[PDB]
This record gives sequence, C-alpha cells and structure tokens, in this order.
Amino acid sequence: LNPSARIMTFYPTMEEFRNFSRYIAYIESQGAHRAGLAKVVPPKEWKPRASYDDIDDLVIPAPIQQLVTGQSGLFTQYNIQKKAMTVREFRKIANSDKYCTPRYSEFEELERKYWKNLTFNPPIYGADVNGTLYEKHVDEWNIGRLRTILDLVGVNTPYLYFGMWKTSFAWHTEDMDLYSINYLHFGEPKSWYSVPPEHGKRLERLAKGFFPGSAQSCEAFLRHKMTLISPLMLKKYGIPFDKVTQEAGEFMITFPYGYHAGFNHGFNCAESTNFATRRWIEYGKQAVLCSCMVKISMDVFVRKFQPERYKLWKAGKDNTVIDHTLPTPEAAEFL
Ligand SMILES: [Zn+2]
Ligand SMILES: [Zn+2]
Repeated sequence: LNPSARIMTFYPTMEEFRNFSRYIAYIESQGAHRAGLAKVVPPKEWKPRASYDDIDDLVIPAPIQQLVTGQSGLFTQYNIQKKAMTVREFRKIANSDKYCTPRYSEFEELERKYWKNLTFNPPIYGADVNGTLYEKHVDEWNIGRLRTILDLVGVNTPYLYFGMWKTSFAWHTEDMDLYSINYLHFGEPKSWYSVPPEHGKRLERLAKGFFPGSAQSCEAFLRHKMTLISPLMLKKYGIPFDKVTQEAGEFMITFPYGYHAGFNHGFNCAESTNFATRRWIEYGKQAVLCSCMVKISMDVFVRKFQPERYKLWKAGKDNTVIDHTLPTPEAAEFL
C-alpha cells in the first residue's frame, strides 16, 4: 500500500474511467493518496473538446506578472495584476523571443534553468480564469460538474490557467485541505513537486524557520501561495518529496493535505477545481486556515456523515487524530 509514498500513475480503461468518485476510491485503495499527488492518464479514445482553435478571443480578466525574490533555494513570489488580455495576446507573448522556453535536452536541464532563472525576466501567468474548456455532452471527469459530496455546500467552480515558461505555483495545500483535479488541455508540460501528507508538518516547520516574520503575522502563511522552495533545499533539510511532469491530455489529482508546487514549461492551458470524498470531512474540520480566505462551514458535512459525532464536535470534545495512510471509506469495494 505505497510504503514509499511515491507519485503513482494510473491508466484506466473507458469502463473504469466513467465513474469519477469510484476511480478516486480505487486509486486510494492502491495507496496513491500517500504521495499527496497522483497522475491519471485517460483512455486514448477520450477527449473533453473536439478542438482548441475557437478560444483566441477568450478573455483572461486578471493576468498576473510574477516577480520572484530570493536566493539559495528560498524565494517569495509577488503577483502584479495586469489588465485583461486575450488568449491570442497571451500566446503571442508566451511564444515571443523574450518569454519562449529555452533549448533543452532532458527535463533535469530545464529544471536547473528554472531554478537558476526564476528571479529574472518576470513572466505573465493567465491564472484563475473562471471557465471551462469541456464541451456540454462530456459526462466523464467533467471538472465543471464532478458531482462529489462537495456539492452539499467559488469552491465547486472550474478555473482555467494559461501558462508560459517559468510561470509558477508556490508551495500549498488546497483551501480547506480539499482534493483537486488538474487537466492539461493542451500545450507544453507542467512539472510538479509534492510532499506526502504524512510529512506536511515537516515542510510547514521548515518554512516557519525560514520566513519567521511571515509565520508570526499569519498561522498558515503558505496558504498565501507565495513561497517557493527548491528540490535541493528540501533535500538539504531532509524533507521527503517526489517530482512528476504532467503532459497534455493528462490529469493530476492532489489529495487532502498534500503540499504541491511547480512550474510550466511553456504555453499551455490547464483546467482545475476542488472536490471531496468522505475521507476529507475530517481534514475540513481540522484544517488550519489563513488569518488575514476560502472558508467552508463543516456543520452540514458532520450532520450527514458523522451524525453521532456532531454533538461531541459542536462542543469541542471531538479530537480524532487523522491517519494520512488510511484510504477513503468508499475504497471498501477495492480492498
Ligand atoms: Zn493546488
Ligand atoms: Zn493569512
């Protein structure tokens, strides 16, 4: 049951792939959740949209210029909101000489170039664009309507991310320690780093040691999604982690309390949203939030799935310690 907590890759058939929540339960029974990140390669015959040639006049309302400050594997990213631009304007800029991906042999070479140049030539990230690239009829893994227990509740809505070389997402867990689904619609790859949920507190303690002013101001400062930490720093301080490259037409699943970060190799488009399973309810209850934020009332969840614990929890007498290695109750039919 994944004792090494390494990122697992799944290749479901069309029949396996049809039920989203059932397949999430299956990958959990195989211990995929232990790494905090997993890859799901869909069947070759599956496509969420016939063509991506009609999106040139799609508006990115808040492009963000990403300014990075730091040294020795420790960085802070500052976002500068720019005025609205089209995918056409973004793609041209992305592919221009100033912002294009450098020439490289292996990923290790591109990764080294990223960590060496992330403070130079700030890129533009077409992030958090409300919308979907999923066609209407597509019933399998539709990020716009996954129909998880999360529907009981801008947390169940899809977001589009138009990336360019060196655009980054900082170290973070999902808001409310939820799950997330990320599908790379098209383009250049997206490379990820993950810290297993069982070592999430080790990363937080390391981050608190390096940014003590940021931690004294906010309890969960990593939730601001500004802190970038290189694989070499993680290695230097014995933080266990793994890395994976997501290619066009592949899904990435993030698990409750699974810390992740990464960067885009070049012009690309990803679709994302949050989702839940019965396992998340305890993570939602115990989630340490940003003081200075996305907040969900957990009462409705405890009232339906834990009616016996509702009174105890409403009082403060529910002090259940989470086991990060345990799979979702739904994973019963696969064990
Ligand atoms: Zn995320
Ligand atoms: Zn805060």
